[PDB]
Parts: sequence; structure tokens; C-alpha cells
Amino acid sequence: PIRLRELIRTIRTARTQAEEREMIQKECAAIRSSFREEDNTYRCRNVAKLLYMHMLGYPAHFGQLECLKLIASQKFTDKRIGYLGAMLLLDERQDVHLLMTNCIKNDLNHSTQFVQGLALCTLGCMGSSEMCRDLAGEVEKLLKTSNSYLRKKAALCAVHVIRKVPELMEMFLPATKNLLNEKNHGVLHTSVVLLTEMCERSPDMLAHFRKLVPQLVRILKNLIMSGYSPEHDVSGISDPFLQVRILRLLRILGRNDDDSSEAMNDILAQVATNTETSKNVGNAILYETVLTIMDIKSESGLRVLAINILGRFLLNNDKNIRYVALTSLLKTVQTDHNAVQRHRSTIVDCLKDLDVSIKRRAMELSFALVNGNNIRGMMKELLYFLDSCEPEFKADCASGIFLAAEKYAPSKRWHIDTIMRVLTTAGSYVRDDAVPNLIQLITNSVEMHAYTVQRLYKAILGDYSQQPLVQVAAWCIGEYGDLLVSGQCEEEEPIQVTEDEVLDILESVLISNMSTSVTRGYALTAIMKLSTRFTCTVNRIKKVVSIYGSSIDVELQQRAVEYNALFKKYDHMRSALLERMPVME
Amino acid sequence: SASAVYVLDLKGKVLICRNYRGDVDMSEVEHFMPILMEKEEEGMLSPILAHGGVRFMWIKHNNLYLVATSKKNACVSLVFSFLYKVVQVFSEYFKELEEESIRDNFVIIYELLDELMDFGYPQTTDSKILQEYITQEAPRPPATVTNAVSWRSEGIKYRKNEVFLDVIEAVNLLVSANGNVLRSEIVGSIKMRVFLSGMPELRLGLNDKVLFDNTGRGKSKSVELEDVKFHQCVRLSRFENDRTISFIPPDGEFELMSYRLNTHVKPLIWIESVIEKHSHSRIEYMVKAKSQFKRRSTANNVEIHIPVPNDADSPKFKTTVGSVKWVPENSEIVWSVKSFPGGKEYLMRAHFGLPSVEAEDKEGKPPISVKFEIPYFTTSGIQVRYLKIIEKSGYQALPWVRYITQNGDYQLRTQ
Amino acid sequence: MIHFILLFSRQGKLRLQKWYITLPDKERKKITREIVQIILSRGHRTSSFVDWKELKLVYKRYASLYFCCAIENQDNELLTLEIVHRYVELLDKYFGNVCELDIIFNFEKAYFILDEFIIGGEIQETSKKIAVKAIEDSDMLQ
Amino acid sequence: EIFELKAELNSDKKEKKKEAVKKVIASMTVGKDVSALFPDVVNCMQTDNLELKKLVYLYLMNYAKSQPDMAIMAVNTFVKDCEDPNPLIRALAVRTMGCIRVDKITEYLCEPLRKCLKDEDPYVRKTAAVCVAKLHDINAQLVEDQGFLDTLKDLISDSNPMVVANAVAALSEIAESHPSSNLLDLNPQSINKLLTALNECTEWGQIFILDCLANYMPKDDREAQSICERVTPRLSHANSAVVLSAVKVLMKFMEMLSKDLDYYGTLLKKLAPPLVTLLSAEPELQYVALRNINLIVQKRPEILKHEMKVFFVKYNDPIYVKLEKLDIMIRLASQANIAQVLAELREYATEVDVDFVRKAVRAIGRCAIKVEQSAERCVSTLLDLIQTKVNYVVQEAIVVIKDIFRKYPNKYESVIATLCENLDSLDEPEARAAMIWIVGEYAERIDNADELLESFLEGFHDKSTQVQLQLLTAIVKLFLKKPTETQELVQQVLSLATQDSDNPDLRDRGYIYWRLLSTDPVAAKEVVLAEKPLISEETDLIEPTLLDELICYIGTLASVYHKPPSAFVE
Amino acid sequence: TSYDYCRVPMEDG
Amino acid sequence: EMRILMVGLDAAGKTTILYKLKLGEIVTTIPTIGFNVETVEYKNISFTVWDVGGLDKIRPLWRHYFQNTQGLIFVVDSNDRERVNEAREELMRMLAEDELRDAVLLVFANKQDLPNAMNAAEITDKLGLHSLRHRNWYIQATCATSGDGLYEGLDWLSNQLRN
Ligand SMILES: Nc1nc2c(ncn2[C@@H]2O[C@H](COP(=O)(O)OP(=O)(O)OP(=O)(O)O)[C@@H](O)[C@H]2O)c(=O)[nH]1
Ligand SMILES: [Mg+2]
Repeated sequence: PIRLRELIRTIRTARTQAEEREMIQKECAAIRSSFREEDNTYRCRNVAKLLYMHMLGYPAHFGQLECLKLIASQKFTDKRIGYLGAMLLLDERQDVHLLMTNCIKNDLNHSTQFVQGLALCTLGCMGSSEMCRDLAGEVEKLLKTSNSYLRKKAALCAVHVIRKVPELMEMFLPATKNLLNEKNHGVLHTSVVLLTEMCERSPDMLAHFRKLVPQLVRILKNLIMSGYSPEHDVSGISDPFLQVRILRLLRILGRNDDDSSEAMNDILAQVATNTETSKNVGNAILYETVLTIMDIKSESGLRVLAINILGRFLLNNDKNIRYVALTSLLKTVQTDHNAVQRHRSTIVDCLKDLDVSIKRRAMELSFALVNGNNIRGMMKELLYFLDSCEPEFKADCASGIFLAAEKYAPSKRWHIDTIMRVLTTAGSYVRDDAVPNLIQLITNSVEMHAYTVQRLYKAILGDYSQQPLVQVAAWCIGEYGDLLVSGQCEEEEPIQVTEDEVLDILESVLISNMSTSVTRGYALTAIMKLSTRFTCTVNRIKKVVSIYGSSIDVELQQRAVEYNALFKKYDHMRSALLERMPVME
Repeated sequence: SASAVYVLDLKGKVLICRNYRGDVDMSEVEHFMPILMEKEEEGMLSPILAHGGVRFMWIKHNNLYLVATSKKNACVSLVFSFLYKVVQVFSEYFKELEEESIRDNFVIIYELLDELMDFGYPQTTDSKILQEYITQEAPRPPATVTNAVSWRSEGIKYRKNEVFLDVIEAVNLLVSANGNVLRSEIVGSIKMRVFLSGMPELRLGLNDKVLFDNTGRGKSKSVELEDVKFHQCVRLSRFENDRTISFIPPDGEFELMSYRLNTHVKPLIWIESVIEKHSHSRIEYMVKAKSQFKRRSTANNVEIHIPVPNDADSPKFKTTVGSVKWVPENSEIVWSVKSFPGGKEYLMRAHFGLPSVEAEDKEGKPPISVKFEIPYFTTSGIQVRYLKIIEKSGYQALPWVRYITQNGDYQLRTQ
Repeated sequence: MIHFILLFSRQGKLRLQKWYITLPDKERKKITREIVQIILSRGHRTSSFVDWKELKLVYKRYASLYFCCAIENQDNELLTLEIVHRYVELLDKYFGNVCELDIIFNFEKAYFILDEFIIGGEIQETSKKIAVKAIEDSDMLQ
Repeated sequence: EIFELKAELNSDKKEKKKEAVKKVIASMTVGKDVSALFPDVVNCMQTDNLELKKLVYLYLMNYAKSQPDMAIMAVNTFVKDCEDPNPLIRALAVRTMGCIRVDKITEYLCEPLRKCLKDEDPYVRKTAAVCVAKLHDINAQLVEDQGFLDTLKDLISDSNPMVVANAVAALSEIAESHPSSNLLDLNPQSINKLLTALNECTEWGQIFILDCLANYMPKDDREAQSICERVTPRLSHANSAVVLSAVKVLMKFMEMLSKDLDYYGTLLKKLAPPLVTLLSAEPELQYVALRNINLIVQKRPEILKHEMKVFFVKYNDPIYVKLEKLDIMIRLASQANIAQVLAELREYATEVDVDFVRKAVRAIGRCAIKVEQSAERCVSTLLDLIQTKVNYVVQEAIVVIKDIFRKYPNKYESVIATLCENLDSLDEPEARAAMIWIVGEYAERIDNADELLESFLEGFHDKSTQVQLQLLTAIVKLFLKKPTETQELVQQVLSLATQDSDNPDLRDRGYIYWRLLSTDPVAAKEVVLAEKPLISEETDLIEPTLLDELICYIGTLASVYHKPPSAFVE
Repeated sequence: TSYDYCRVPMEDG
Repeated sequence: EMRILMVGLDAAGKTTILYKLKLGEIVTTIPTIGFNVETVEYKNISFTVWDVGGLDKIRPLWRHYFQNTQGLIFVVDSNDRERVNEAREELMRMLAEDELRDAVLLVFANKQDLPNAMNAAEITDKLGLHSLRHRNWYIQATCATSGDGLYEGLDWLSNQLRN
């Protein structure tokens, strides 16, 4: 059996993927046939060649049992292959992965820490919820060890089993007690991420863990003051990976506490000044530092400084930092709300940036920036920005227009005017889900429907193919038809409402192929209401109901026949149930 | 009606580009392959794509995408018939047509693009006459290029006078899983190999049913051609009258005619196969191959392709006569028998295993196709009666023929 | 939490996947195909991050090979790029003049290097010396 | 680099300027912006090597648009080379002339074009005929200003039908580009001349002169028959594009022939063995045919009603092929082959090509509506595929079983007893809503219809619009059928759809059904338990208003789109 | 072409 | 060389047997969720023994090991009169398969310590071993915590390796 790299070299000579599959199934059969031989020799390499095909994306379901044999091997390399593809070929829904449970448990008791490192690797990466239930006492046992090669691994494996089994962390509350003085940083890092996890899940764990806040305030201050180590140092910044995790742990702690928030206040005032903002690393330090300050009940001098940190970060030409700065104010929208509002033009600037994510963060933060003060002016930018969106942002903007408008609309008329503007200019981009919301707010509106339905009528004569537009209109014509055609039971002087093209424009939808049939679902509903909402020309609309009783949509064939018997047998009971719908929230 | 005919590769970079109207932009080609990535990966693949108003008529070679672009309501079959012709003429020039054939020989290929088509209108596509003034090694264009006879130049002279015919049968078969024949037509094709002196008018006659019905010999052996498609050189107005196969051939190898007919007689070889697919366990193919055809005839080098499962493993084959190769690369077995006479019936018993774990997805059922070849044997019973050599100089040529029966689409739908 | 890691070529040819989230293979082949398409359809001044479907998707080109992560939308981003770069450093450490063709060849240890660096989607060794030390000792174990 | 190339380009030795221009169009072959070196290769153009002049003609045509002003440095060289006694070099210039599109040039070149219009050799005259249309492509009115239209009409009156066909193909081009102001149609005697010219010209020329016939309509029966008798031998030619152009005018001209004559039946019997043979072609060309065949049976279903077996897909067929064969089987679904089709379609639901399977499920359903004969056996075929327990196979089946029940509602209550147990955790809302109607409409022979809707009444607030509306439909139909066991059921669905639902039509039909139940549920037996009429089916026959137009468009995109020719061109 | 040929008549009067 | 499986109910001593056959000692063993393999190498035949634990969530996955198997061991407990029914159910569930059709059967009447423990004859007829067809079934009363009868079953098994 050939080696891995010999196979890859043959695979690198493959031109056509179909031709490459020929080379796949060439070797794959030999891998299968070797598996029929129950080989232990090349079972190292045949699985390794298989995992390559798995990485090449080929059905390698068959060799998974051999991986269990490679985990249950005795040679270290066969284990070294065996634990790998267990993380590859198996997941929780693989359903055959449960045979690892004995094998790992024996190999959590293997003499070699590297074999146990492989066992903590595989269980930490993909250990199943019941496998997490079946290995919980062993991981904390390997968390009670002194082997920092394993203590760095059993800690994150304990996170995994707390991640997978959320009701399991209470046996790790005793496990985590007072190992916060680790001389190694990596074990100390994993303990922080564990204490990040332990504080995350249960608020009941916060009381035990906010006690040791000044313990790590010291140790984080040790990281700032130990300005160099030969390891952990990137660009003259010592162990930034640990430093952020402490800050994140200091972010989730003290967030409603004050004494711990003041116990962490000093190093926050330190590293907001004692950071090197030159390289990418010190910005990453200072970014979480901003986020730590915003989320805790911090010193006010931190937060004023922190917006001044962010005002710098708004103006750095690094789009990374612009993504960082836009995410920052996107975080602390409500917290320190008006120190964000002075950076408003920077946000309107990033609407004209040439990055998707930057335009994404700016548009959404602009959706967050809308108070009841900037409601008039900024929407005019945003309705312009809605015109200058990408079609991916057009769906995103037009909904987010509707979100902030329902919040802080100074008028109900102008609330209608902007929504009617968006419904004309979004069309196929505005989501159908906001349509019952728009329908609700205009019947939450009680006063302007003669104002509304005319403007509804004035644009639907322009087009019908905007389906969420004409979703909105047909309910308004059915309900507030009396405010459209008013006192016009017979022919009068020609006003723009004419109660027949009113009936023709809905009929135009019913035959038009650009109708979502809930357009036609709303339309027959509007037809049957205008048997009552109109007294002008009924029983010509009965013809339209009667001819629609042979229609091909199932419910719309139900809808016409269920209407028509009222039009044919219970003409007085037509209006006996066509009272207007109630208004809810 | 073409405007810009392009050649792409498997990556989508332009191997060669040539416009004929300028009505399609030259950079439109870069949208085609992502749209080709689009339509295929959604399964909306068609030989015509559209990026707005530019219509993307394309065929696919081994590496190549002969993309002919247009914008108006162009004549579609005008395009693609030219597309296979350009493949053909390149196959006439370049014995393999790949990326090496293009980038090394752009001297002649751009000249071909100038010559074969003007404006979108193909005007000269006969490669044999095209060799006489478009060489890769220039004089005036030949008169045969001007002439209505556009397939055969005058003054062609050989020492001998040999007319080599190849009456080739191609048996289509569709047998379902029920064991009934769904569709078994026969598409036979007579391909001529002419080595003759001068300008002869060859007049051919077969055992045509209609021509024997016009003669009054509609009781003897007469093949019934349901439809034939002939060469250009056959004067079809002369054929429409009285079944008269009269033509001036080109020089060399060419298919004259393409007959097609149905046949309600048995397949030449009946296959019985079984599948003992045991779940998670194994599979067994006790397949036999009986020959229904004539015992004097022998099916040469047959290659029975039976689709096996993909993760099938540990092959075992109890044959009778003939070897099996297992082709996992096609996920199949080729039980090959070299000499298999008529009347013979050879069994093969296959045995694989199957993984005790199931696979993730389905596979589908490909039919079984075999690769038989029977010489000197017209299953339809077609017989060339004569071949009238008519030369103004006047010679006695040597007309020659052999009969070969092969498969067309010999699919037999499995269990 | 790093949800997965992708290393795909200039041609998009994936040289590494590491799903720290359990989603099935069809979904693995769908999602991987999309993001490779997303990143290769993305310019050089596009902030090295994608807000992709509640995943602040981190990309950072270093060579013809491209790089990908899916961080949780509460975590750090430049450090997440530094996580890539620290891993780049560890690939630069254990190999030295770390280069494309033995990514194609010796990928098996690049997973093992990732196994010495990220298990569960998070960092286990914040030193760059101690981790490649341990994989050499297990290589010295062979 | 390029200047060293321009040094070899401004060399005096031939072997240096010959290899220089090869590198330029090899740089153009690899797609380099070599437009900056435009007028410099123009200096090494007027060369004695004819092999070399094609490379510059290749360059000048490609970079005419790029350097429109610099393109004035070739006009003298063209009129120089329209006069050299090699006809190869003259027509080479002529086709280079008309394809170069600079309006500063096209006014000057009409006279050597007019010179080559009346040239001697058929080679350049069939080349010069197209260059008129190339000029009419560039400047249409200059051609009539040059009056080249009649000179093109006189090469129709030439012999050697290759020149005539290249005149016709340019003529049908220019008359298309014309507004049909002075329509270029001729008498039948020129049509007699062209039909005699048919049996001589090339396979391409035979196509283009069948295309002038796409505009003409004969005015008598014998006039129609006699020309069609000479189009008739073209159906035994290897080029299907020759055949497809022949069928197009024969489908056009058969509207003039008398059905009372046997020539009409003779034409149709001579038409079917070609049309089957078109499916023996290459699948792209067959994909051309399958859109054209679709147009035929909608117009003339009589022809190929005897042939179903050739419309059976194979395993190796392309997907666009395999979908279109299923359409013609629907277009040929008759009583004589109900068993052949449904067994074949059952063999097609056994495939992994899901959309082909999804089409094949619709192919059974379109068979069940087209013939009511095997409409029982169609349902029996589908329930087998329901018992395959493949989700999309099931999820396509339930919509179809509904539509059969919408089409043929009468005696298919022996089906729902199987279909009341059909793994109701079906996920696709098109067949979830199909399930609720079939349960709802047939809520008398499904005796436990209340309790199975309880699973469908759990996650009610976030399913769909239709599925929630079908549940609002069926329960009111169920409660009207059984008011005993569904009494709390009809009230809780009004409790969810009228109160805790914002879906306005669900609020519309909710309060309507709530008030109708509150006013008179006994009248609701007349209102909503009303005898629904026979559903008018969707006749997918393309309108003969459009279809007869598309009779003139066969083998063009208008047939392969089944659209009018203007609906897709821009 | 390993298979051999067979000569047809010319006229068949 | 022989592929051997040790199936049966949980707490059957099947891992107690396995380290009595391989090691020779009664090691303290957890209820094994996954499997074990130890090449017991006896009567100059290396028995490759795939001991598989008998808890509920494992019993379906048993079918994955029924390929290239040459010999079975269905360990029964003699102290579970209540579970001999589902042991009999398990046996007929397992033996009725095309994969694992040619592998012989050697039944262990484990845990002979009490008068609740039966002999082989009652367990043979509680499991219905004479209802077997094409089976070289052979019950073997074994004592795992003392090694009694274990090698003698391996002795009988070593005979049935070749034919
Ligand atoms: N008295 C007595 N007890 C036994 C004997 N054999 C096994 N046991 C008991 O049965 C229990 C189960 O044995 P194990 O091998 O550890 O467990 P198992 O049967 O393999 O079950 P799994 O680990 O789930 O596969 C042991 O703890 C022993 O106490 C025996 O021969 N005599
Ligand atoms: Mg055990």
C-alpha cells in the first residue's frame, strides 16, 4: 500500500474532478479491501489516505470502525492517527462514535500524557453530550492533577462538557477552587476561559467568583508590569491572549456589581493609558478594554475616556479598526447613548464606505442611533441610503427603516409617509413578514385612512408587481373602501375614485401571473368586503367571485365558492359578518 | 446567427476568441463560467445561457467550451451544427483537440475562424476541400469551393481504384427491470472509404423494401428503412423519386448514409442478472449471458458492464468462460469475454461484501451495457447489391465492403 | 468560540477544515463552498472580517492560501486574527519558511499543530514555545 | 520589451517582422492590451506574404474600435488589395472591410465593395454579398444610399447557388434590419429558381434559402404543394439543421394545403420518421428539437401520437434532455399508452435526480388529469411511491394526490384510508397544506380527523400562511361535518387565528368563520359546504395566436424559449 | 482494420 | 487468528472474562460503554476478541461488528432469571442475520456462585438452543472470577476453527 504523499502527488496530477474521482475510487477500493483484510500494518496510512479523501470530500463512512481500532490500538502513531479521524469522521450525530467512550476512558488513564493529551483533545473537540456525561468525573480528576500539560487540556475539556451538558458544572465548582495562582499562563488561560464559562452559565456561581476579582486584578496588573517575556510576547506586548480573557471575565463580572467594578477600576484606568496602540495587538487589547468598561457600572472617567478612545478608532484608516469602532458603538448604544450621537457624521460617512461589513455595521448602528430627535433628518439620509443600498442591504435597510419608525415617529402621518415611500421603493426587497405589522399599525392608525387609501390607490395604479406593496393595498381597499369611494353609489362628477377601476385593479391582480395568490388571497377578500363597503356596483363583483369557483389554486377555489353562496343564497347575511376587524397590539 | 464564437477551457479562460459582428462584447465571456457555475449547481443547465441579452450557445469538448454568443433571435441549430463541425474540422486537422492544439497552432486556427464563418454565416465548412488553400505548412481558392459540388475536387488520381464500404450496425436496446424490451431500434450507418480516380458518380442499390416494392420484389429479403439521413452528395431529389442512391462521393473516408429502423425480433444476446444485496453485508450477481444470435457468428470481445455499489468490496467471481475485472473507478464489473459465439450461454457469479455501516446517500440504478461486436452479420439483413462506378474516363474500380454489428445504446435496466 | 477553521487555496482548494461545531456533511459541503466563494469574491481593503450569518467571520490572507474562522458574536476580532497569526507563527515555528506544498503534504501534523494549539475552539497554550515543544516530544515519541 | 518588439516591427528583414506580428497576436491570444502598438503593425501590413496579411487583418478587425481614428491608415491598403488578381486576397480584404466597424471608414469602402459585387470569381462575390449586410449592420442607410440592395437582388439572379445563397442570407438579414419598407419578397418563379438552386448548394446554403421561405406564404394549394414536393427530399439529409429548416417551412406551409387531399396525410406521414430521427442526434441538438417538438404537438398532435418509446429517457442522458422528454410524454399521454407511461414514470421516481423525480411526480399528475382512464392507476402508482418513504418523493406526491382529488373527487375515498396514516411529520408546507385539504375535504371517511389535526394544532402560530389557512379551512369543514367531537376544536382555532394571529387573511377568514359559526352554522352547510363546481384546468397549450407565430420560428430562440421573438431580445 | 473485405458487383443489371 | 465477539447483556462479566483470558486477573472494571479488544492467544491460536458492552444504547450498534466474524461468545448470566428472556430475544435477534451467518456460537453460563445460578441445561432450554439451525452452538458453563471452564471453551473453540 502506497503512502499518503504518493497518493497526494497522484491527486495533484488530477485535472478533471471527475477524473480525480476515478483516482479516488481507485485507491478507495484498496482502502476498502485492506479493511476487509483487517490489516494493522497499513491501517495507519490507509486511514490517513482516507481522511485526505474525507478532506477531499468523499464518502468515507466505511473506515470509521477502523478509526475505533486505531484508537484501540497500542502503537502511539496509530493512536495519533486514530484520535484525529475520530474528530473528523465522527460527530455526535454519527451515532457510531459512542464506542470511543470506553477507549477514551482507558486512555484517560494511559501512562503517557500525550496519549492522554490525545484523549483530552478528541473529547474536548467533539465529545458528545452523553459522552460528556460518561466522562465527567475523569476530566475533573485530570483537572485535579498537577500536569500542566494536562491541566491546560482538562480545563477546556471541562468547558466542553459544561458547554455540552449545562447541568454538569456544579461538580466543577469544587474543581476550579484556587488554582488561579498558576505560574504557567496557558493553564491559567484555560482556567480563565473556564471561569468565563462558569460565570457565563450560572448566576449562582458569580458570588463565589467575584470574590477572586482582586486576585486577578493583581495578576492582570502583573501582565502589564511584566512588560516582556521571551514567550507570550507579540510586538512587545506580553500575553495579550490571556489579558483579553481576563478583561472579558472582568466584563461579565462587575456588570451589575460595583465593588468588584471598583476592584477592577484601577487596572482599567491603567491599561486604557498603559497600552501600545501602535500594532494590531494593542488595539485588540484596547478594544476589549472599551467593551469591558461599557458593560460594567464603571468609573465615569473611564467611559468619557473610552469614547475618546473610540473617536480615535473611528478615524483610523484601517478598515479593521473601522469595523472595530463601528462594532464598539454598536455595542454601547444605550450605555453612554449621547456620546455616540456626537459621532453621527462618522457613521453617515461609513454609509459611503466601500466595504460591505462597514456599510453593514453603519446601517445597523444608524438603526440603533435613531432617537426621537434625529428621527426626521437621519431618515432622509436613510431613505436616500435606502436608494443607495446594495440589493443585499435593500432588504436589510427597508426592514430596519420600519423598525425605528415604529419606535420614534413624531407624527402618525409622517410615519405613514415614510412607510409609503419605502413600500414604493423597496418592493421586492421589503420582507412579507412586516406586512401584517404595517397592516396593524395603519389600523393602529385610526385617523388617516382617507389620507392613506388614496395614496395606497395612487401608487398601485403605477404597478402591481411589487408584491409586498400590493399585499398591503388589498386589505386597505377591502376595509376602508368607504373612505376611497365616498358617496358615489351612482355616477357623479369625475373624481379620481371611480368604483370600477377600483374593482378592475384588483381584477387585474387576479389574472396577472405576477400575483403571489395571497395577493389573490387578499383580493377576493377585498372583493367580498366591497360587496358591503361599496353600495355602488355590487353583483358585477359577484360575477368575478362566481367565475373564480373553478380556479386552480386550492384555497382560492375554496375561497370563491365559500363566498359565492353568500352572493347567491345569503345576500343579506353577506353584510351581517362584514363588520371591520378589531384592532390589537 | 453568430456574433462572437469563443473557446473556453475547464477553467473558463479564453483559449481563442473571434467575433463576427461586434454585437457581443468580448468581455462578456467572463460571466459565462460563473453562470455555468450557477446553472449547473442549481441543475438549471442548458446549452444556452443568458447574461441579460447575450445568449450563450456552447458545446463542451474534453477540455473545451465552444461558446458561440449572440443577442438576437438567432437560428439555434445553425449554431450548434456549426459547433460540432468546427470540432470535426479541428479533429480533421488536429488528431487531438486540446489546449495544446490551440495555443501552439494559433497561426492556422484564427485563419479557420476567418474562413469557416463570416458574420455568423457559415459558408465553407468542408475540411477536405479546405485543406487545399488553408494549410499549416497561399494559392487561389479551388473551383470546388466555388462549385455546387463542394465535397470532391477534380483531378484526384490513384493507382488503384478502391471503394471501401463499412455497413455498420448499432443495436440499441432498452430492457426494463421487468425483462421486457422497451426500445430496441437499430441505427445502421454505411460509411464509405473512397480511393478513386477523377470525378465519379457512384450509384448505389440495396435490398430496399420500397425499391423492391417498386420493382415488384416485395416478397424476398428486403430491409425496411424507417428513415435514412444521407450525405449532401446524394441527390435526394433523385432519391425521393425512386429510392435512387446516386451521388458523387468525396475522396476518402466519409459516412454516406444513416439509416434507422425498428426491429421486433429478439436481442442478439439476452442477459439475465440477479442482485442478492444483503443489507450491511454483501451482494451477489449470478449473471448469465445467453447468445440468441447465429451460431456461425461470434460476438467478439464483449465487455459486460454491470454497475456494482460504490463501497462494494472483497470481490469474488465464479465465472464460466471469460474474465471479470472489477472497476471501482466506475463502480462496476467488466465481465469480459473475447470469443462468444451465437447459441452460447455463459454464467458469471459475482460476490462482493458490503460495509456493516451504511452509506450516507443513495446511488441510483444504472443499466447494464455490454460492448459486443459481431462481424459479417447484418441483424437487420441489409445487403448491398452493387455499386455502379460511372467515370467519364471509365475504369473498373474495386468495391469492397465488410459487415460489422455493434451496440448502439445497449442498456438493460437493472433491479 | 471558534466555530470552525478553513484553509483554502488561491483556487479555493481547501487544505484544512476543523469543525468545532457539529453540523452534518451536506451542511459542511454547503457552507464551506459558500464562504470560499464569499472570500474569493471579496477585495483586499474589505476589513478582514465578514459579518456572516451571526458569525463575525474572520478571514486573513497570508499567501495564495486563504484563511477562515467563525467567532462568536461577543468576542474579540483582531486577537482572533492574531490567533490565526499565532497559529501562522506556530506553523512558521514547527516548519520554518512555512510554505504551501507541505500544507498539501504534511497536513496531518498541521492538524496536530492545531491540536496542540486549539482544542474546543479555544486556545490551550498562549505560549508559542511550549506547544511546539510538546508536539516535538510526541514526535520524539513517534 | 514592446519597443524591442517595435524594433523588430520597424525592421526591414521579413523574418523579423514576420515573427514580430506573430508575437503580437500571440500576445492578443493570451489577451494582452496590445492596442497601444496599433499603427506600428500597420506599417508591416502591405506585404507580399498572404499568410502574414491575415494576422494584421486579425489585428485591425480586433482593434478597430479601440483605435477608431488610427483606423484611417488602412483604407488605401484595402482598395489596393481588392484589385490584386488573387481572389483569395480580395475576399480576405472584403470580409476584413465589413467587419471593421469605424464609421470614418465605411463611407470610403463602398466603391471597392461595389467593385467586388460585380467581380468574376464566385468566391469573392459570395464574400462581397455578406459585406453589404456587414455594411448594413454598420450603416444601413448608406447601403440604400449606395443602392446595393438591387445588386444583392441580382446575385439572386446569378447561377452557382452558393453565391445566390450568400446573397439570400444577407438579403434575409437586411430585410430583417429593414422595417420591411420595400419588402424583398419575390415571385414564386424566383422561388422556383431557389428551389432548383436548393439541390445544388452546400448544406449551409440549403439552410439559408429555406429561411427566405420563412417569410413567404403561398396562395394556392397546388402552389403550396409543388414547392413542398421539392422541400420534401430534404428530410433525408445528415444535417438536422437542414432538416429543421425544412420542417419549419413545412409546418408553415401545411396551413395552406387541403386536408381533403391525400398530400396532407402524405406530408404528415413523410414528416414523422424525420422527427423521431432528430432524437437520434446529439443531446444539445436534441434539446433544440425537444423545444421544437413541444411546439409541434401543440399545433399538430396527430403526427407523433404513435411514438412514445423513443421519448423514454436513458440513464446517461443530460438533465435538460431528461426533463424535456417527460414533457412530450405528457403531450402524448393517451389511452393507448397509459401502462407504458406510468411504469416508465415509476421507473423514473426510482432515481436520485430529485428534480427529475420531482418532474416525474408531476408527470404522473399531469397524466392523471389528461387521462381519467388510468387516473385510478396513477393514484395506485403514487401510493407505491408514498410507500417508498422518501421524503421529497412523498412531499411531491401529496400535492399531486390533492390535485387528483381536486380533479376527480368522486370515488377516491378508498385512498385516504391509506393516506390518513402517511407519517404526518411531513415538513414541506406545499404538501402539509395538501394534507390538510385532503383531510379536510374528505373528513368523513377519515374518522379520526380531529385527533390528527391536534398535532397540526400545536405549533400553529408560526407554520406558514397557507398551512395555517388550510387548518382554518379544514376544521370549519370538519366541525361542519362532525360538530360533536370537534366542538372545542372549532373554538380553539378561532381562539388562535382571530386573537393571537396577526396574519390578516387568517384574521379575515378567522372572524368570517367565527361570525358565520356564530350567526348560522346550519346556513354554513350551504355556504362553506357548498358543492364546488368542476375546476377549470390549466390548459398549457400555447395560444395559437402566439403558436402560429412560433410556427415561423422553429430552430430559433423563440421556440427554445416558447416566447415571441421580441420578448427576450434587447 | 483486422476484418477483411468482400467485393460487391458493379452493375447488377 | 480468529475474530471473536463477546456480546450479551450488561454486567455479564464479559469484561471480567476478557481480562481473565488476556491478563489472568480480575481487574476492577467499569460498566463498559464502548468496547474492548485483547488478542487472547491460546492453543496456538490468537483469538482476536472484540468484547462489546451490553448496555441499551450499544445493542443496535452490534451489527457493525458482525463482519468477518468467525466465532461468537454470547455470555449469559446465570443469576438473572428475569433477563434470560431478553437474552433469548437478543440471541434470536442476532443470529437471524445474513452477515454473521457462518460464525460459531459458544455460550457462557457465567457467574456460577449461587443456587439462583442455573446449570447449562436449564439455560440451554431457557434460551432454546435446540431451536438452532446450521449452528455449531455449544453452551459452556463458566466461572469468570475463578477462570473455570474458560480455556476449555477456548479449547472447544480451537477445534472448531479449522474443519
Ligand atoms: N460471583 C461472580 N461474579 C461475577 C462473575 N463474573 C462476573 N461477575 C460480576 O459481574 C460484574 C460484571 O462484570 P464486568 O466484566 O466488570 O462488567 P461487564 O459484564 O463486562 O459489563 P460491561 O462492562 O458493561 O460490558 C462484575 O463486577 C463481577 O462482580 C463470576 O464468575 N462470579
Ligand atoms: Mg465490561
